[PDB]
This record gives sequence, C-alpha cells and structure tokens, in this order.
Amino acid sequence: SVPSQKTYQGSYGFRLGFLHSGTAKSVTCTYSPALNKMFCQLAKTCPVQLWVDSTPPPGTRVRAMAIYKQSQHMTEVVRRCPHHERCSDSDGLAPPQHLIRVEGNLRVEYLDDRNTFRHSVVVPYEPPEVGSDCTTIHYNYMCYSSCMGGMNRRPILTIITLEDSSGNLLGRNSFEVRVCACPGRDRRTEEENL
Ligand SMILES: [Zn+2]
Repeated sequence: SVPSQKTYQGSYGFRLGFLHSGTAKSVTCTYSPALNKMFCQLAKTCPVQLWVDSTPPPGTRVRAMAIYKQSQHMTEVVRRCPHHERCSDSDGLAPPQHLIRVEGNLRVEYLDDRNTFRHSVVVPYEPPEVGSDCTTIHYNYMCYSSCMGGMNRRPILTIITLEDSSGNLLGRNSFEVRVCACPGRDRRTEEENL
C-alpha cells in the first residue's frame, strides 16, 4: 500500500518551482535542481511554488504528503518522532503527529486517512496575482531527517497533488526533502559528490 509518486502535469500543465536561494550558511531553505531535493531547517518557511499553464477551476485543492524514498521503508507511515510530537510547538491547527504543516493559511485542512493511516495537509488552490506567475505555499517540516524514533536518517519525498473539489486527481509532482540544521552546507556537500 503506497501512494503514487508518478509525475503528472495534467491538463492544467501543473509544475513545481522553487526559490534560487543558493548555499550560504545563513539560508533557511534551499533547493537543488540537480538532486530535485529540498534542504530546509526545522519548522521554518519552505516556499513551494505552483506553476500552471492555465488556471484550475474554483474549488481546486492542493495536497501534500510525505513517504519514505527507499522501497523497503515505503509502506511505513511518515510521522513525527515522539519528542517533537510531544513538543509544545502546536499552532492549534495541525495534529501533533503530522510532519508537514502549512503556515499562514487558516483554510488549511489535515487528514489522517482512515484506511492507509497516512497523513496529509490540503489547502484551497488560489490563482496567482495578475502580476504574478505562480502560487506560493509555505510549508513547515516539523521533524529533522535525523530524528531517532522518527524518520531516523531515512530519506523522504514530498508529493504535491492537485485535486478537484470532489478529490479527483488533476496533477502530481514530487521532490526529495532533507530537514537539517544547515541546509546550505548540506546541499553544497551533497552536490560535490556529483
Ligand atoms: Zn523529531
């Protein structure tokens, strides 16, 4: 039982975009084109851009879910470790077990799937401004990749799906994510291997 991670631009030409933030030590969130991999700090703003060729209709929703990248771990539900789960870092909206939160959107909705037990977070799709090319969603990852009893150094993917009001799939994309203390150094380090 594993959610699909297959790229699907769909009829609205759905793509993801990311800020070009570089690898200086001060960066809180940085994306690697070569690795298709986001490096970000704990609970910090992670901007993920939604790019479309044509505007999805009103009622369109945007969902985010994490799964383990490695096949021998893919059936295991990605959740926070007990320490962070039990931490006093609640925004009053997100369930304490959920890795992925959305910041700055009061219409955010969280799901524990009654059948697969997987966690996800969904928001209404907003079109970009007229003078803008994309819609930005501010995600927070609430556990480190290294958390013992949590992800425990196992790599994860974030899957972003576009769905209609009735939950039908409209588009899908994904990126790898590492939650760490120094995203710039870790990104630069992982890329020197190339
Ligand atoms: Zn943790």
